[PDB]
Amino acid sequence: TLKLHDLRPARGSKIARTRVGRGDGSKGKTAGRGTKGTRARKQVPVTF
RNA sequence: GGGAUGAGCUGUGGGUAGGGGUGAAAGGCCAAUCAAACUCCGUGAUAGCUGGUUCUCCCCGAAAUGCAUUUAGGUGCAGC
Ligand SMILES: [Mg+2]
Ligand SMILES: [Mg+2]
Ligand SMILES: [Mg+2]
Ligand SMILES: [Mg+2]
Ligand SMILES: [Mg+2]
Ligand SMILES: [Mg+2]
Ligand SMILES: [Mg+2]
Ligand SMILES: [Mg+2]
Ligand SMILES: [Mg+2]
Ligand SMILES: [Mg+2]
Ligand SMILES: [Mg+2]
Ligand SMILES: [Mg+2]
Ligand SMILES: [Mg+2]
Ligand SMILES: [Mg+2]
Ligand SMILES: [Mg+2]
Ligand SMILES: [Mg+2]
Repeated sequence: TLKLHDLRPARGSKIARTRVGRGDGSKGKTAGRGTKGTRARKQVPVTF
């Protein structure tokens, strides 16, 4: 019989979350921003 | 070293409060703080600025140019 320990999601459905800013083997110190300007600490509006 | 019977010094009690007081006037002083005191709240103010951002390996891999800009250490779009 199928039990609660025989259930598993479809392959490709659940993928892993990207945890940013956790060392140099992943997205490192600046977490993908890189800059020193506006884009390093804030959002730029779309209308601007 | 100056004044040391005077526009003197001092004690006790009181009054004036923050764009307000008080000033023989230095922006002085208002509790070791003053070109607008302190405390709590709005509040986790905002900062094109400086700093910080934490385990791993595999594959690829730039740019520092153009144009516009209250723009020139910022950003949009193109290029990569
Ligand atoms: Mg979630
Ligand atoms: Mg580091
Ligand atoms: Mg940095
Ligand atoms: Mg940038
Ligand atoms: Mg003498
Ligand atoms: Mg004497
Ligand atoms: Mg004398
Ligand atoms: Mg005043
Ligand atoms: Mg003066
Ligand atoms: Mg004082
Ligand atoms: Mg003011
Ligand atoms: Mg508010
Ligand atoms: Mg801030
Ligand atoms: Mg290579
Ligand atoms: Mg520039
Ligand atoms: Mg761009």
